[PDB]
Amino acid sequence: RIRLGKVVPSSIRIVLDCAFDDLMNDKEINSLCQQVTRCHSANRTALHPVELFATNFGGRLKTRQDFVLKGQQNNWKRYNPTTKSYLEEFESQKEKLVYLSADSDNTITELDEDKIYIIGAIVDKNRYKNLCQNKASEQGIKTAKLPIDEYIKITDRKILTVNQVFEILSLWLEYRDWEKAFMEVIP
Ligand SMILES: Nc1ncnc2c1ncn2[C@@H]1O[C@H](CSCC[C@H](N)C(=O)O)[C@@H](O)[C@H]1O
Repeated sequence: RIRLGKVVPSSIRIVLDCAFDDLMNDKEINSLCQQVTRCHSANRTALHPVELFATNFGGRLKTRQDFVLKGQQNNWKRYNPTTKSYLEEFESQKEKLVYLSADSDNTITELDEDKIYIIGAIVDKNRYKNLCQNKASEQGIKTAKLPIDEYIKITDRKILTVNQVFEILSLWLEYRDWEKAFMEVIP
């Protein structure tokens, strides 16, 4: 892949909600930890890097990260891990939260520079359907699914990994085209 033109940072914040640590087995934590690393990698070489957050960060995920990266995570730029929930962290900007979920009635068509998009930091193979839709609804924040299913058909394999969703959002900032973004992340 070659990226075209000068890097211009984006104002979009992207949150990896890491509040589902207790729902995962150790292999799922390790898989997720590596998915977190890919998000940063995708962000680091993005044409429009976002401010990346990791909320409710701690527990086994944190331990696994330090064990694999041996401190490297501290040197990461546009990276903000915090023990705070995204609700605490963005108390003032609550109306700007959008929780991405495959279970949403809404569909995301365009990313707004003023908005804060949340990705549920969980590997569950979609075993916990509605987990994220339910959490967000009950908090009173908006949800939206990705406008795939003009792209993927049969059937409910429309549920992507954490880094795939991030990689797709990032490329959308680059290409402003959904299908292209899908084509490079999901070939
Ligand atoms: N098609 C899609 N549209 C929007 N967000 C999606 C998506 N597929 C995955 N995601 C995001 O990636 C995360 C990991 S997939 C985990 C699915 C989990 N059962 C849930 O209830 O959300 C999800 O929390 C969701 O934020």
